[PDB]
Amino acid sequence: EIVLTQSPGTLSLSAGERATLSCRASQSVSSRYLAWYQQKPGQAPRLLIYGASSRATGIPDRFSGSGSGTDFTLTISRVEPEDFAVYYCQQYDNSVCTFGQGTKLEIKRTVAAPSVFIFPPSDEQLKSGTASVVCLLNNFYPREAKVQWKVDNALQSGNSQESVTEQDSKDSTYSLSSTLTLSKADYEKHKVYACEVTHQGLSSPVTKSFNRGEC
Amino acid sequence: EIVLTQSPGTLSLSAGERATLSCRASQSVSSRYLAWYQQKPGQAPRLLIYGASSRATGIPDRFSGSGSGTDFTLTISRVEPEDFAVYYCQQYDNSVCTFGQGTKLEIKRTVAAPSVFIFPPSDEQLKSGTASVVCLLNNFYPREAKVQWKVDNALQSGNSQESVTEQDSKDSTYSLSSTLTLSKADYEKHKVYACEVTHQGLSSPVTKSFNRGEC
Amino acid sequence: QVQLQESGPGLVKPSETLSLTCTVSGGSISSHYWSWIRQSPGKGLQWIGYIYYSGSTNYSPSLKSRVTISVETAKNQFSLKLTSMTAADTAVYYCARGPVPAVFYGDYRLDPWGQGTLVTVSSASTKGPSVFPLAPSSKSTSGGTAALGCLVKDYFPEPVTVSWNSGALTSGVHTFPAVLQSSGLYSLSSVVTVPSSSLGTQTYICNVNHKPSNTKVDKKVEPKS
Amino acid sequence: QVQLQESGPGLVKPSETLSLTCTVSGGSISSHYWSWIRQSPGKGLQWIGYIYYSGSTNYSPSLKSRVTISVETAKNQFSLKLTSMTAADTAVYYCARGPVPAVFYGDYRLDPWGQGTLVTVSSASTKGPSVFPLAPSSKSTSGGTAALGCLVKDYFPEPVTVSWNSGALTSGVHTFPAVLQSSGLYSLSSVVTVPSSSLGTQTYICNVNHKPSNTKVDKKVEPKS
Amino acid sequence: TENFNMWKNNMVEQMHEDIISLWDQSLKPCVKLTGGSVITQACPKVSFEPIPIHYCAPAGFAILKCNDKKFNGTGPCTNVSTVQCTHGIRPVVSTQLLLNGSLAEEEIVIRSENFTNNAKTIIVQLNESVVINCTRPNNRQAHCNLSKTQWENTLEQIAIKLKEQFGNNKTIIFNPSSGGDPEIVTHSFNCGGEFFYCNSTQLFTWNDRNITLPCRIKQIINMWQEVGKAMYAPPIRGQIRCSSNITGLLLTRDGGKDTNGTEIFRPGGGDMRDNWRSELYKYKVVKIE
Amino acid sequence: TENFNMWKNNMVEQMHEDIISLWDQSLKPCVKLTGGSVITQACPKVSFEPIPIHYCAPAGFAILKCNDKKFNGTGPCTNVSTVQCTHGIRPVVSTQLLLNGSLAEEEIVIRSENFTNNAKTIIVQLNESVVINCTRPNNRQAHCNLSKTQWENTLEQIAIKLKEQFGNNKTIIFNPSSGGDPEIVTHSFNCGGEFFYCNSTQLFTWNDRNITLPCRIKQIINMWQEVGKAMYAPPIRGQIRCSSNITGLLLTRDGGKDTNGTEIFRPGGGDMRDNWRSELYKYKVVKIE
Ligand SMILES: *C1O[C@H](CO)[C@@H](O)[C@H](O)[C@H]1NC(C)=O
Ligand SMILES: *[C@@H]1O[C@H](CO)[C@@H](O)[C@H](O)[C@H]1NC(C)=O
Ligand SMILES: *[C@@H]1O[C@H](CO)[C@@H](O)[C@H](O)[C@H]1NC(C)=O
Ligand SMILES: *[C@@H]1O[C@H](CO)[C@@H](O)[C@H](O)[C@H]1NC(C)=O
Ligand SMILES: *[C@@H]1O[C@H](CO)[C@@H](O)[C@H](O)[C@H]1NC(C)=O
Ligand SMILES: *[C@@H]1O[C@H](CO)[C@@H](O)[C@H](O)[C@H]1NC(C)=O
Ligand SMILES: *[C@@H]1O[C@H](CO)[C@@H](O)[C@H](O)[C@H]1NC(C)=O
Ligand SMILES: *[C@@H]1O[C@H](CO)[C@@H](O)[C@H](O)[C@H]1NC(C)=O
Ligand SMILES: *[C@@H]1O[C@H](CO)[C@@H](O)[C@H](O)[C@H]1NC(C)=O
Ligand SMILES: *[C@@H]1O[C@H](CO)[C@@H](O)[C@H](O)[C@H]1NC(C)=O
Ligand SMILES: *[C@@H]1O[C@H](CO)[C@@H](O)[C@H](O)[C@H]1NC(C)=O
Ligand SMILES: *[C@@H]1O[C@H](CO)[C@@H](O)[C@H](O)[C@H]1NC(C)=O
Ligand SMILES: *[C@@H]1O[C@H](CO)[C@@H](O)[C@H](O)[C@H]1NC(C)=O
Ligand SMILES: *[C@@H]1O[C@H](CO)[C@@H](O)[C@H](O)[C@H]1NC(C)=O
Ligand SMILES: *[C@@H]1O[C@H](CO)[C@@H](O)[C@H](O)[C@H]1NC(C)=O
Ligand SMILES: *[C@@H]1O[C@H](CO)[C@@H](O)[C@H](O)[C@H]1NC(C)=O
Ligand SMILES: *[C@@H]1O[C@H](CO)[C@@H](O)[C@H](O)[C@H]1NC(C)=O
Ligand SMILES: *[C@@H]1O[C@H](CO)[C@@H](O)[C@H](O)[C@H]1NC(C)=O
Ligand SMILES: *[C@@H]1O[C@H](CO)[C@@H](O)[C@H](O)[C@H]1NC(C)=O
Ligand SMILES: *[C@@H]1O[C@H](CO)[C@@H](O)[C@H](O)[C@H]1NC(C)=O
Ligand SMILES: *[C@@H]1O[C@H](CO)[C@@H](O)[C@H](O)[C@H]1NC(C)=O
Ligand SMILES: *[C@@H]1O[C@H](CO)[C@@H](O)[C@H](O)[C@H]1NC(C)=O
Ligand SMILES: *[C@@H]1O[C@H](CO)[C@@H](O)[C@H](O)[C@H]1NC(C)=O
Ligand SMILES: *[C@@H]1O[C@H](CO)[C@@H](O)[C@H](O)[C@H]1NC(C)=O
Ligand SMILES: *[C@@H]1O[C@H](CO)[C@@H](O)[C@H](O)[C@H]1NC(C)=O
Ligand SMILES: *[C@@H]1O[C@H](CO)[C@@H](O)[C@H](O)[C@H]1NC(C)=O
Ligand SMILES: *[C@@H]1O[C@H](CO)[C@@H](O)[C@H](O)[C@H]1NC(C)=O
Repeated sequence: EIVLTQSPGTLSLSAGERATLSCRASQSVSSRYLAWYQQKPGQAPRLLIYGASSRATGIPDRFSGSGSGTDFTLTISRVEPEDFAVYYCQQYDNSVCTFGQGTKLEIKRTVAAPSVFIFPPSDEQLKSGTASVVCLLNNFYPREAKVQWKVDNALQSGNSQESVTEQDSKDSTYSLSSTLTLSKADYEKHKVYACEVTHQGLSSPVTKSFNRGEC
Repeated sequence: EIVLTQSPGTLSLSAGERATLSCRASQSVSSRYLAWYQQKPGQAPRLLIYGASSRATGIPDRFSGSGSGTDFTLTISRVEPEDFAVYYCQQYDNSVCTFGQGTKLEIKRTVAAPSVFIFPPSDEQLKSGTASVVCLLNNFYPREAKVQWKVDNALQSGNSQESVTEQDSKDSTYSLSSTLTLSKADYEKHKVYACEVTHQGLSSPVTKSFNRGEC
Repeated sequence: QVQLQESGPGLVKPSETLSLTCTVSGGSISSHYWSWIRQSPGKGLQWIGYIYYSGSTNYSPSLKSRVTISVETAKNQFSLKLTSMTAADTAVYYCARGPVPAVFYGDYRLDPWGQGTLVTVSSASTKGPSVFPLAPSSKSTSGGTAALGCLVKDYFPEPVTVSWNSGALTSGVHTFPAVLQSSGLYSLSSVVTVPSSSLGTQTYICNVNHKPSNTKVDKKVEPKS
Repeated sequence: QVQLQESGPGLVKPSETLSLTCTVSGGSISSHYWSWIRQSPGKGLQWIGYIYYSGSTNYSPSLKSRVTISVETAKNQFSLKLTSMTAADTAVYYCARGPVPAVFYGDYRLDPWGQGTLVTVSSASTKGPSVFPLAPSSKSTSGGTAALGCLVKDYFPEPVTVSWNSGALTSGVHTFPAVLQSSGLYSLSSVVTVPSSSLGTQTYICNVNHKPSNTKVDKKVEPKS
Repeated sequence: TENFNMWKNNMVEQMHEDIISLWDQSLKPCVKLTGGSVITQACPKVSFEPIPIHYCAPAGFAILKCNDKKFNGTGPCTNVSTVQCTHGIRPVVSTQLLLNGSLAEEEIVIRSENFTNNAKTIIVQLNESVVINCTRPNNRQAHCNLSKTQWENTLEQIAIKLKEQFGNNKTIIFNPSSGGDPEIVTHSFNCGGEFFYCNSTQLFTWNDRNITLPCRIKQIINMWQEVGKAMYAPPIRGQIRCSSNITGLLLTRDGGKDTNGTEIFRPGGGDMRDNWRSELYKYKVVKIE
Repeated sequence: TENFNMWKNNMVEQMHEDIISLWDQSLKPCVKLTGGSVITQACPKVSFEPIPIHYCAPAGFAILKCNDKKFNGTGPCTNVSTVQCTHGIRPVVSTQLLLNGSLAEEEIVIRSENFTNNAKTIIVQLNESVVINCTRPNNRQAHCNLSKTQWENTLEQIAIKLKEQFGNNKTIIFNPSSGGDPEIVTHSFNCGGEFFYCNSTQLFTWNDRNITLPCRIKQIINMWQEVGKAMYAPPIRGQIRCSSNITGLLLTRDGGKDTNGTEIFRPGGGDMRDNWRSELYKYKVVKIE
C-alpha cells in the first residue's frame, strides 16, 4: 500500500510570497486519484484540489495543482494571511485511501507588541473557595513572550498555566492568556497582584496589576 | 489428427433399393466440414454433399446427407444402375483435409450371358513376328466366367492374359477380353484356333473359333 | 448545498465501543459513497473506511477488525461503530462524502465534510463547567478600547464552545485552547475587545456550550463598580 | 463454367522430382484456394496440400518435407513439386479448387476438380504403342450385330486413350484395362459392336492417343476378305 | 410458480462489470509486442460506444424470460419462455434519463423494489419514445433540444401512473435533483468517450414549442499518457451524432413529515446498475438438472 | 520523401485477423465457470455487427497518415501527418460492393497495385454515396432496392475515370462476375450474423428510378455445438435492417487477345483484405528512434 510523504514538514513565509508544497508517493500513482486539502485550525479539512490539478469549486484561483507519477505539487502564487493552515495530499488506490502527514504553513509578519490586561477573580468565584487571576496578552508577534506573576512583589512559580491561540486569519498574530490559581485563603493574604510581560516588541517589560479589595 | 472410417467396405444391392453409407470420425467434428464425393471408374471424384447435408448443385435429389458429431450418413433413396461408384467422406480440420478409405457400391442384377467373338491376328501384326488372338466376352453377368483356348484341340496355359471392365453404367454388366499370344512361328504350325467360354448364363459352354489361312 | 452533521457521545469508557451518526441534508445518501475519518490531537488524518449507499463497505486494513459502518438511507444517515476504545482512539471523527464518485467517470475526492466530533476515551465522569466573568477594567485602556471575557472553569471532557451576544459580536473575540488542570478538569477563557465608550450602553453576554453535559450557560459580563 | 486442367510428365525416374501444372479456365485463380490430391491405383484419395492465390501454402504433414506448391496468377495456373519420387509415389494426381472457401462464410469443399494425370515412377523408357485391327468376322453374327476393335500393343508407360471415328461413335464401345506383359510393356484392346448391315457402308477408325510418347494413331479397321 | 427478482439479479452486476472493462480497455494504450513473428505493432482499440450485446448461459444452464403483460419485475410469472440468450442490448451510459432502451409494451409502466420505501428508486419505462438531439460544439455551445408539448405530455402521463400507485387523491410534483455528484445532479451521458452534463432544471419542474438544455463536455483527459505527447489532436470529434431516444427515467420520492396528499419526485435514482436493470428485468439465469 | 504501399500493409492483414476472431468469438458458447466467487454464469456475447474500431501504435511507434489530395496509395506522399491512431472504422463484411465506407474527397478515385496488370484488383472509391435499402421476409421477400438513374449515373462516372486511366479512346463495358464461389459471384454481405447473397446481374450490364435485386439469406450453420432444443429458437436478434451506403467497388479487368480499344470489367476483385485495404490505404505503422 502506498505511502505519501509531504514536502517540507513546516513551511513559513510572508504574505505575497509563493508557496510550494510537494507530495511524493512510495510508488507511481495516477493523477485522477490525487487530491489536496486545506485544514485551518479548529475546522474540518476542505477539498482544495482534486485529480491532481483540478480546482475544487469556490476555491480561489491562486491555488494550483501539478505533477504526476510519483511527485506532485500544490502551489500558492500569492500567499494570504488566512492561507494559514495545514495542507494534506491524499490518494485512493487499491481500495484504500491514504494521506500525507501534512505540511504546516506558517505566516511571517512584522513584529507586534501585545496589549496587556489583567483580571481579578470574580466575587462569584471567591465564594467557591478558589481564586483565578488572569493575564491577557492580545494580538502580538512573534510567539515567544514571557509572563511573570508577582504577588506583593514575590515572584510566582508552578501555580499558573497559560494558553496560546493559533496565528490569526486576518493579521497572523498570537494572543496568550495566563492563569494564576490560588485558594481563597492565600488570595486574601496579599494585596498587590501583578502581571509582568516581556516581549521582543516591548522596549521595556510591561506590568499590569491591581489591589485586592480596591479596584 | 482425425481419422475417417467408412461404413461397409463394400456394399452391394439392386436398383431401386436404398443405400446407407456411414462415416465415423475418430473424434467429434463440425458438420460444416464434412463432405461426400462420388467417384465413378476412370473419372475424378465429384462433389456430392457438402456441409454434411447440403446437396451440391446439379446433384440428383435422391442423394441426402445426415448426422453430426462423430457419425455421418450418406443415403441414396432409390439406387440407379449408374450410381455404381466408390464413395468417400471427407473433412477439413486443423489445417488438414482427410478422407475415409471409401465404400465401393456394387449393383446387383439379373444373370446375363456373354456374346462371344473371336479375332485372328492381323496380317499387319504377323509381319512383326508375333501373333495375338483375341476373345471377347460381351456384356455378361455376373463376373465369374472362364475362357479356354484350344489350338488344334490342345488346351493352352500360361500364354494368355485377360482383362475385365468395371460394371456398366447403364446395364451394370461386365465385358472381358482374353489374349492368346504366340510367335509367328508357332501360330503358323496350327490350324484350328478355338475359344471356349463357360459362364453361369450359358446352359452349355460356348466355343468360337477359326482356321488360319481360311476365314 | 449538501451538509453533513456528525453526532454522538463525546465520552467513551475504555474497552467499550463507540457509536456515531452522520446526518445528510441538502442532498441524499442515495447513489453516493460515505466515509468516516479521524484525527488525533496534533496528529494527522486517518481514513477509517466507507460504505456505498447500497450497503457494501470497505474498511482500512489497520482497523478492519474493530470497525462497523452502517447506513440508514430511509432516515438519510450513516453510522460508525468502533470496538474496544482505548486512549489511542481519542480523536476528532469526521464523516465525508466519497472518496469514490457515484459513477465511474466522476471524480475521486472527499467532499462535503462534517464538522467533526471530538470523542474522548475515559472512565472519568462528565462534568459541567462553571462560568465566571472577566470584568472589564475602568482603568485598563478607558481611552480607546477595553477587554473583557468569560472564564469557563472545571469541566470534562472537551470541548466547550463560546459565543458572544448569541454570535452577534464576533470580531475581536479570542477563545483560548483549554488547559488540563491537575484536578483532571479542563478550563479555558474567551475574551473580546470593545471600544470603552460602548461599555455603558452595550450589554455583553457570553454563551457557553458544553454538549457532553447538556449545559448551556449565558453569563452577563459587566464592570464592577 | 470453371474448368481445371492438369498437365506434366507421365513418367518420372526414381529419386528425381515431379512437376505438374493445373490450368484454370472459365474462372480465375484470384481469390481462391487450390489443392492437389493424389490417388494410388486401387487405393484411396490423399490430400497433398493447397495454396492461397496470395501465395501462402499449407501442406499435408506426412508429405510436408517433399512438397512445393507454387502459383502463377498472371498465367492463371498453379503447380506441384514432389521430391525424391519412388514407386510409392506412382498415382493419379488431381488439382481441385478449395477446400477452403474464398470468404469465411463460404462453403468448405473441393470443387471443380481436374481430370487427373497418371504419373509413373520408373527408370524404363517411354515407348509408343503399335496398333492392330481386330477385323470383324463375316461369320460371327452377320444376322444382327458384329464386333470389331483395335489392339493397342507394347507401350509404356500408361495410359493410352482410344476413341472411335473421332468420338462420333461412342455407345457400344468397350476399352479394356491395360495388362502388363512380361516384357514390361502394356497392352490393351478397345472394341465396339455395330449392326452387320453397316459394315459395308460405314467406315471405322479408332483414334489412339499415347501422350507420354507424343503418339497419335488412327488405324482403319475393316473386314478381311 | 416461477420467481423473478429484478432487484437481485447478478446479470446486472455482471453487465456493469463488463461495461466498466470496456471503458478501461478503451483507455489503456497498446503494449508493444515481441518475437520475430508479429504482423504489425498496431493494436485494435474499440471506441467507447453502445455495443450490441447478448447475454448467454453455458451448457447445463439456461435463461428464463418472463413474458407476462406489464410484468411487475418481482414475484411470480405465468408466461415464462426459456431461452439461451437475451435480446441484443446496446446499453447507454447515462443518469436521470434512460436512453435508446426498450419501450413499455402497452402503456407507461413504473417499477420499484418497494413503493412504500421511498429510499428505493423508481424506474419508469415509457411506451412512447421521446427524441432528443445533442451536438458537439463545431470544433455553437453544447446543448440538447426536445419537443416541449411532447415532453410535458409525458410527465402528465407519468403523474397519472403514480396517482394510480399512490392513491389518485394526491397531487404530483416534479423537482430538479438536489445535492450530489455533478453527474448525478445533471443529466449526464456518454458520447464516444466524451461526457455531456445537462442542466435538466427545465425537465423536472412540472405542474398545472421545444426545450433547450445547456451542457458541458468533460473529456477523457488521461490516463496513461505522461511523457507522451508527440502527435496531433483527436480524429472523429467535430460534430458528433449523440441524438437519441428517451425510453425511461430514474426517479426517487421525498419523505418528510409535512407532505400531505402531495408527493415530490426527482430525477436520479440509485446507480447505473439500475440502467442495465431496466433492460434485464425480464430475465434470470438458472441451472439445469 | 515518404513512402506508402497500401498493397503491402500488415495493418490490413492484422485487421482481417481481428474481424475473423470477432466472428469465431460470436459462435463459441459460454464456458461454465468455477469457484465459489462467480457473479453469474451468464457470459456476454457481442453480436457480429460493424464495430467502431481505431488502430493504434504502441509507445516507440507511430502511424503516418498521408493527406495528399487524391493520393495514389502507392509511392511518395507530401502532406503526411503523424498520428497515434486511425480514424474510427465500422468495417462491413461484403463482396463486390464496398459499404458504409469513406467517400472520395473530391471526385471518383480508382486504385490498383497495377493497371497494366489486369490480375490486380481495382478499388473504386466513390465521392458520392449511393443508398441501398434491404429487407427480410417476416418469418417480394429478401431483396434490395436502389435508385436506378442514380446508379447508372455512377457507372458512367466510373467509366470516365477508366477512360482517363486506359486512354479515353476505348469503350468501357461492365459484365457480371463469371464463375467462382457463391459469395464471390453474388454481392454478398453480413447483417448480424446472417448473410445476404444478391444477384447483381442488373448492376453490371452497362452500355449507352428503382432497381430490385433478388437475394437469399444464409444463416450461420452453427459451427459450434448442437442438440440445444432445451432452449428453443432465437428470434430477438436484433432485429436490424441493412439499408446502407455504397461507397466503393472491387473490380477486375479482362485480358484476352481479341479485345480492341474495348475493356470489360467485372464486379468481384480479390479477397476481403481488400475491403479493409480501402479504408487503411492512407495509413502506415512505423518505428521511432
Ligand atoms: C450493351 O447492352 C445494351 C443493352 O443491354 C445493348 O443494347 C448493347 O448491344 C450492348 N453493347 C454491346 C455489348 O455491344
Ligand atoms: C399468457 O398466455 C395466454 C395465452 O396462452 C394469454 O392469454 C395471456 O395474456 C398471457 N400473459 C398473461 C398476461 O398472463
Ligand atoms: C406485483 O408486485 C406485488 C408486490 O409488489 C407482488 O405481490 C405481485 O406478485 C406482483 N405482480 C406480478 C404481476 O407479478
Ligand atoms: C402509451 O401510454 C400512454 C400513457 O399510459 C397513453 O396515453 C398512450 O395512449 C399510449 N400509447 C401511445 C400513444 O403511445
Ligand atoms: C416496503 O417499504 C416499506 C416502507 O419502509 C416497509 O415498511 C415494508 O416492509 C416494505 N415491504 C417489504 C420489504 O416487503
Ligand atoms: C435533431 O433534432 C430534431 C428536433 O426534434 C429532430 O427532428 C431531428 O430528427 C434530429 N436530427 C437531425 C439530423 O437534425
Ligand atoms: C473546441 O473548440 C470549441 C470552439 O468551437 C471550444 O468550445 C473548445 O475550445 C473546444 N470544445 C470544448 C467544449 O472542449
Ligand atoms: C434546437 O435544436 C436544433 C436541432 O435539433 C438546433 O439546431 C437549434 O439550435 C436548437 N434551438 C435553436 C436555438 O434554434
Ligand atoms: C442550472 O442549474 C442551476 C442550479 O442547479 C439553476 O439555478 C439554473 O436555473 C439552471 N439553468 C437552467 C436555465 O436550466
Ligand atoms: C407550476 O410550476 C411553476 C414552477 O416555476 C410554479 O411557479 C407554479 O406555482 C406551478 N403551479 C402549480 C399549479 O403548482
Ligand atoms: C441512441 O441511438 C442513436 C441511433 O442509433 C445513436 O446514434 C446514439 O448514439 C444513441 N445514443 C447515445 C447517447 O449513445
Ligand atoms: C427511436 O426509436 C424509434 C422507435 O420508437 C426508432 O424507430 C428509431 O430508430 C429511433 N430514432 C432515433 C432518433 O434514434
Ligand atoms: C398539509 O395539510 C395542510 C393543512 O393542515 C394543507 O395546507 C395541505 O393539504 C397539506 N400541505 C400542503 C401545503 O400541501
Ligand atoms: C389520499 O388517499 C390516500 C390513499 O388511500 C390515503 O392515504 C389518504 O386518505 C390521502 N392521503 C393522505 C395521506 O393525506
Ligand atoms: C501514382 O502511382 C505511381 C506508381 O505507383 C507513383 O509512382 C506515383 O507517385 C503516384 N502519384 C501520386 C503521388 O499520386
Ligand atoms: C499540402 O498542404 C498545403 C497546406 O499547407 C496545401 O496548400 C498543399 O496543396 C498541399 N500540398 C500538395 C502538393 O498537395
Ligand atoms: C463527384 O464526382 C463526380 C464525377 O467524378 C460528379 O458527378 C459529382 O458531381 C462530384 N461531386 C459531388 C456532387 O460530390
Ligand atoms: C505492372 O503490370 C504489367 C502487366 O504485367 C507489367 O508489365 C509490369 O511489370 C507490372 N509491374 C511490376 C510487376 O513490377
Ligand atoms: C418463413 O417460413 C415460414 C414457414 O414455416 C412461412 O410461414 C413464411 O411465409 C416464411 N416467410 C417468407 C414470406 O418467406
Ligand atoms: C423497393 O424497395 C422497397 C424497400 O426499400 C420495397 O418496399 C419495394 O417493394 C421495392 N420494390 C418495389 C416493388 O417497389
Ligand atoms: C431507402 O432506400 C431508398 C432507395 O431505394 C432511399 O430513397 C431512401 O432514402 C432510403 N431510406 C429511407 C429514408 O427510406
Ligand atoms: C486509341 O489508342 C490508340 C493507341 O493504341 C491510338 O493510336 C488512337 O489514337 C486512339 N484512338 C483515338 C484517339 O481515336
Ligand atoms: C441470377 O443470377 C444468374 C447467374 O448467377 C443470372 O443468370 C440471372 O440472370 C440472375 N437472375 C436475376 C433475376 O437477376
Ligand atoms: C423504388 O425506388 C425508390 C428509390 O428511388 C424507393 O425508395 C421506393 O421503394 C420506390 N420508389 C419509387 C420511385 O417508386
Ligand atoms: C451501414 O450503416 C448503417 C447506419 O449505421 C446501418 O443501418 C447499416 O446496417 C450498415 N450496413 C451494414 C449492412 O452493416
Ligand atoms: C449514409 O451515410 C451518410 C453520411 O455518410 C449518413 O448520414 C447516413 O445516415 C447513411 N445512411 C444510412 C442510415 O445507412
Ligand atoms: C483489335 O484490337 C487490338 C488490341 O489488342 C488493336 O491493337 C487492333 O488495332 C484492333 N484491330 C484493328 C485493326 O482495329
